Amino acid sequence: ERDCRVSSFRVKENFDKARFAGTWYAMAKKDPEGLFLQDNIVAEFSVDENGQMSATAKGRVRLLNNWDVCADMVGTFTDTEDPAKFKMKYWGVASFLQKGNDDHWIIDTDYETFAVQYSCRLLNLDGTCADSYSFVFARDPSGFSPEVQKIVRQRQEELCLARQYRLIPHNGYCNG
Repeated sequence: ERDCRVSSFRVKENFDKARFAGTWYAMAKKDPEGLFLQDNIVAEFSVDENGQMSATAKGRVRLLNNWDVCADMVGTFTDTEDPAKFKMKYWGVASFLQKGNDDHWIIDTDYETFAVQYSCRLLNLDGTCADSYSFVFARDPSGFSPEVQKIVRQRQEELCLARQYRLIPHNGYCNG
């Protein structure tokens, strides 16, 4: 019944870039193929005078060679016809870190407690997502109330990603 085509997923109505600014702690994540960013992920979003949103993030990355490293990442966002859907250009301070461009959609947020983000990197021929990623963020590192958890589970189902997220630990690895 419920549809899994990317094009039918709802996004945050009248998304407010200025109210979304600030620190966000990743509480859970659904990984894409060839995952990057393992844990200890914290993002800081900013909006300039002209309305251009940007963000920085820190997180542990397991190098293919088994070294663990703390990645310092940067992303700039371009607005689209949908205030909640952006195109994100990203790179790291260290040249060996992943660089690219991915869609960045704000599925839902209350601005003060939680946010649900989603990106589909590759579309299947049917319109469904063949490779996606999603982060659940919180304003407080302690988490969300049960009432918010209820809303998050629902959005997760709506993205056809129910049961596919893992909890993200924070142990100060990248200084936290």
